[PDB]
Amino acid sequence: DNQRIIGAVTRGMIDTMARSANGQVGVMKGALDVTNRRRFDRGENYEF
Amino acid sequence: NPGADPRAAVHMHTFPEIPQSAQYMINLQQAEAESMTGVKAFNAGISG
Amino acid sequence: TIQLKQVIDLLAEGELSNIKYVNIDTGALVLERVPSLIRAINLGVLDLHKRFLLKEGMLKIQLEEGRRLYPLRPAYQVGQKPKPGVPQFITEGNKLGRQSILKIEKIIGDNGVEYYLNDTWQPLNITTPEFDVLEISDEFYCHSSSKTLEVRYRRAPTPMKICVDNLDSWGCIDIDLPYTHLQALLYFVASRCQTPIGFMENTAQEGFNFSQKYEAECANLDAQNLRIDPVGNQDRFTRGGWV
Amino acid sequence: TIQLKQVIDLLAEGELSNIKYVNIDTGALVLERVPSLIRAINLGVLDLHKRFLLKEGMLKIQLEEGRRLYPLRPAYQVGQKPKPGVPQFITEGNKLGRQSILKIEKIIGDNGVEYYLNDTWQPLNITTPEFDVLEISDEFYCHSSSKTLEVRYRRAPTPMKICVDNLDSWGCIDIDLPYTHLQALLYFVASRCQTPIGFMENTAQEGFNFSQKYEAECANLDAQNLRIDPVGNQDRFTRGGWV
Amino acid sequence: TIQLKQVIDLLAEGELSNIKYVNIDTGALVLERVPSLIRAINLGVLDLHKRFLLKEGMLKIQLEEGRRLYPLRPAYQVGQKPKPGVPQFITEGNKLGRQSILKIEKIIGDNGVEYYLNDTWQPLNITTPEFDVLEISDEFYCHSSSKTLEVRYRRAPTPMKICVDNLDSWGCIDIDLPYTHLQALLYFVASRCQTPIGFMENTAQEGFNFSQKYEAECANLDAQNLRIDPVGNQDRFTRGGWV
Amino acid sequence: TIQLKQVIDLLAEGELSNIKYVNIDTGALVLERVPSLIRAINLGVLDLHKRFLLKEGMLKIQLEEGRRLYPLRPAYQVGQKPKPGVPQFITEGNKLGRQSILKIEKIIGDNGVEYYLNDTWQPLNITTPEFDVLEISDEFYCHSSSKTLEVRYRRAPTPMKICVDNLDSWGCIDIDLPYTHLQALLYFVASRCQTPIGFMENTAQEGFNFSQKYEAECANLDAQNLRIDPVGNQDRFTRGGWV
Repeated sequence: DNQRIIGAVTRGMIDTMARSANGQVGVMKGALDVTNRRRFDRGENYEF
Repeated sequence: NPGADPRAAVHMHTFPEIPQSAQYMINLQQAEAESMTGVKAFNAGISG
Repeated sequence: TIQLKQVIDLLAEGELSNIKYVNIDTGALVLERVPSLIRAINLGVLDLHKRFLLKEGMLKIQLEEGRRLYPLRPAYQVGQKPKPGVPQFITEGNKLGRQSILKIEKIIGDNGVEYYLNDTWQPLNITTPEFDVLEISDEFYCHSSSKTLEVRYRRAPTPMKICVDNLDSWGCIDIDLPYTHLQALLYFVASRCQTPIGFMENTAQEGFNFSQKYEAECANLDAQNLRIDPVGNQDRFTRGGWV
Repeated sequence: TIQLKQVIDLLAEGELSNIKYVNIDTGALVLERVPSLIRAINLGVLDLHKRFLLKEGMLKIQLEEGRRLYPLRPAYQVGQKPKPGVPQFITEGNKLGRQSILKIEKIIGDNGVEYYLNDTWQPLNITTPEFDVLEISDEFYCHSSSKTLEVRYRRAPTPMKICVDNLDSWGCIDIDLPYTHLQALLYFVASRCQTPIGFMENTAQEGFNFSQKYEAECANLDAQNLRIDPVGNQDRFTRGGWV
Repeated sequence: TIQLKQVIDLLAEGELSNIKYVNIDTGALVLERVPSLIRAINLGVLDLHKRFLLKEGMLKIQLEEGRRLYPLRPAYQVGQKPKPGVPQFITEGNKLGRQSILKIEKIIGDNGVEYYLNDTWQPLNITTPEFDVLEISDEFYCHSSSKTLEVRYRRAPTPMKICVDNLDSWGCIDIDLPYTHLQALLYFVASRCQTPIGFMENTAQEGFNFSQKYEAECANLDAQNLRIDPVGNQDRFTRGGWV
Repeated sequence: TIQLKQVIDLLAEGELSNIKYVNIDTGALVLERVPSLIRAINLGVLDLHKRFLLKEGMLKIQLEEGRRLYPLRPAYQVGQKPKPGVPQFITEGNKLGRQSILKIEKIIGDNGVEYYLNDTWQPLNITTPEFDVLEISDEFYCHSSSKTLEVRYRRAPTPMKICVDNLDSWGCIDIDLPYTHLQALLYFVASRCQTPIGFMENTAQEGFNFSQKYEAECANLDAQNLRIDPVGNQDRFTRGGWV
C-alpha cells in the first residue's frame, strides 16, 4: 500500500509540473503595433 | 508629460521568478538517488 | 411527454385575446390561422429543446474499412428511403429526421471502450468536420478492434405533419413536451405573436414584457432542476496504483 | 445541415408582417421581392459562419520545386475550369468557391509532420502574404522531404444560384445551416430589413431592438456550446526525457 | 480576395434605400451616381487596409555606391515609365502605385542578414527621412558586403480606373477585399453617405448609429482574429553561450 | 507623399454637400470658392505636420569665427535671393521657406561629434534665443575643431502657389501628405467649414461632431503607429569600463 500511494503521489506531481505551460509568453492583443512587436521580438527597446 | 509618472511609464524587464517547487523536486530526486545507490558522494552542494 | 394541441390553443386564447389570431371582435372564437400558430409552436418547442436536454438518442454504425467520412443523414438509416447511390450503414436507432442531431456527445465501441471526440492528439480521436459527419482517420482502422459504433446525441422531436384535409380536427396533433415547459412555451409564443402590433404607450411594450417573463420562467425551471443532469463519479481506484 | 427556403420565408412572415416585403395590406401574402430576401439571407449565413466554425475543409497541394507563391483560387483546382495560363495543382478537396477560405489553420505534410504557420524564425515557416496565398521559401525545398501538402481551413458554404426561370419554385433552394442558427438568422434578417423604416417614437426602434436580441441569442448559443470546439491534449511524454 | 461591384451595390441598396443615392421614389432603382459611390468605396477599402494588415509586398533595390537617398516611387520601378532623369533601380516586386507603401517593415540583404530600421546608434542603421525614402549612410558602404536589398512593407491595393465608356458595365470592376471586411465596409459607406441628411429627431442620428456599428464590427473582427499576425520565436540558443 | 487636389475636392463634396461651398441648390456642382478651400486645406496640412513628424530636413552651415548669431532664414541659403547685406552661409540642404523649421533637433559637426542643444552648463552648449537662430558662444570657437555644422529639424511642406490664371486647372496642384492623414484632413476641413452655419437643434452641432471625429481619428493613427518614431539604443559599452 505504501509503495502504491507513493507512486501515485509522485506521478501526480510530475503531471502537474509537466502538462503546464512553462516557457511560453503571452501578449495582450492591441498593446503593441506591428513595428513595436517586431522590435520587442528582436530584443531591443520598444514602445507600448 | 503630466499624468505619466516614470515609475509606471518606463519599465525595464528582468528575469522572471522561479517558483518554489522546482527546487523541491530536484532535491527530492537527488535524495532518492542517493538513498538507492548508498553513496552520498558529498554532493548536491559544496564537495566539502 | 405529449399534450393535445386542443388544450394548447384553448389556453393561448387567454393571452392572445387582444389580437387577430384567435378572436373575432364579436363572439371571440378561434379563426383559421391555425397553420401559422402551429408553425410558431414548432419553433418554440425547438428552442426549448435547445435550452434544456429533455431527450437523448442512439444510433449504431456498422464500420467499413477504408472509409473516411460517415455522414449521419436520413438517407443512410435503415428503414428510411434507400437512395441507390448510398449504402445504408446506420442499422439501428431512433428514426432520423431533418432536425434530430443537436450535438453528438458519446461514442462507445462494441468492446465497451469510450473513444475521444474532438480532443486533438488523444490516442484515438474522432473529428466532426461538419457537425453531422464523423471523420475517421486510418490510425483508427490500424488500432480499432471494433466492428461497430454506438452514438449518443442530443435530440429534438420531429414535428407532426399538418395537412389541408387535417384542418378538420387539428386537435389530434400531439406536441412533445412535459407540462412544465408548456407553461414556458406559452410565454414564448405570446411574445413572438404580440411583438409587431400596437402604437400606444402601454400597448407597445407587451412583446418586451412577455420576453422578460419567458426568461424569468426559464431561470426558474433551471433553479428547480426539472431537466436531466448526469453527474460523473469516476472510479480512479481500479487503474492500479491509487490504493 | 439544410433547410427548405419555404419554411424560412413562412416563418419570416411572422416578423416582417409590418412592412412591404411580404404583405399586401389586404390579404397579406408574400410579394415578389424574394430576390432581395435571398440576397439578405446569404449575407446572414455568411455572418453566422464567421461567428462560429460550423464547418472546415481540406485541400491537397502537389508541390513543384522552385515555386514561390501558391494561390488558392478556383482556377487551379481540379475539376474546375482549366485556365490555360495556370497549371492545375490543387488535386483534391472540397470544391472551391469565391468565399470558401475564411482562414487557413493547419498544414500537414505527407509524412505526418506539422509545419508552422506565420510563426517567424521557426524551423520551417510558411507565410501567407495575401490571406489566400502560401509563400514557400527555398529553405523549405532544401529540407522538405515532402512531395505534397494537406491544408485545412475554415469554410463558408457556397450559396445556390437563383434564376429568373427558378422564380417558379424558389422553395427547392436549401440554406446550409443547423436549425439553432436558424433561430438566430431570423433576428439578423429582421433587423437588417426593419432598420430603414418608420417615423413614430416606438416604431423607430425596432431595428435596434432586433439587433439587441440577435446579440443575446449569439451569446446564448456560445454558452450552450452548440458549435465545434477542439481542445488540445499534447503528449509531452514521448519526446524522451519527461518520464 | 475579390468581389464583384455588382453584389456590393445590390446589398448597399438595402441600407441606402432611404436616400437619393440609389432610389427613385417610385420603382426604386439605382441612379447614375455610381462614380461618387465608387469614390467612397475606394476610401473605405483604404481605411480597412489601414486598420488590418491583410497584405504585404516586396521589392528589390540594386545598390549604387556613393548614393545617399533612395526614394521608392513608381518612376524608378522596372516596367514603369522610365523618366530619363532617373535611373530605374527597383528591379523586382509588386507594381508600385500612388498608395502602396503604408509602412516599411523589414530590410533583408543578399546574405540573409537583417538590418535595423530607425534604431539609432545600432551598428548598421537605416533611416527613413520622409516615410518613402531610404537614407543610407557611408558607413553602410564601408561595411556592407551586400550588393542588393529586399524590402517588405504594408500594402494597400491600387483601385481600378473607372471610365466614362466603362459606365456601360461597372459590374466587372472588382474590389480587393475578403468578405468579412465586406460586411464591415457596408457600415462604413452607409455612415459616410447618410451623415449629411435629415432634420427629424430620429432621422438625424443614423450617421452616428452607423459609425457606432462600424466600430463594433471592427472590434469583433479583431477578437475573431481574421487578419494576419506574425508571432516571434527567436532561437537565443545558437549564439553560443546559452546552453 | 502627394495627392491630386482633384480627388480631395471630389471627396470633400461628400461632406460639404449641405452648404454653399460646393453646391448650387440645383444640380450640385463645385462653385468657385476654391481659393478659400485651398487656404483652408493648407492650414490643415500644417496642423497635421505639427501633430506627427512625417518629415525631417537637413542644412549645412559654414562657420565664421567671431560670429555670435546665425539666423536660419531663406535669405542666407544658397540658391535663394542673395540680399547684399547678408553673406550666404547656408550652403546645402532642402530649400528653405517661410514655414519649414518647426523645431531644431540635432547638431552634428564634421568630426561626427554631437553637440548639446539648450542643455545649460554642458561642455559645448548651443542656445537658440529666438527659435530660428543659433547663438554660438566664444568658448565654442576656443574648443571647436569643426569648420562646418549639420542641422536637422522637423519640417512642414511649402504650399504651392495658386494663381488667377491657374484657376483654369487647379487639379494639377499636389497636396503633400500620405493617404492616411488625408482621411484625417477631411474631418479637419469639414469641421472648420461647417462651424459657423446653422440655427436648428441638430444642425448646430455638426462642427462639434466633426471636431470629435477628428480627434478620434488622430488617436487611432497614433495607436496604429503610422508615423516615424526613432528609438534609441546607446552602446554604453565602448566608453571603457562597462565590461
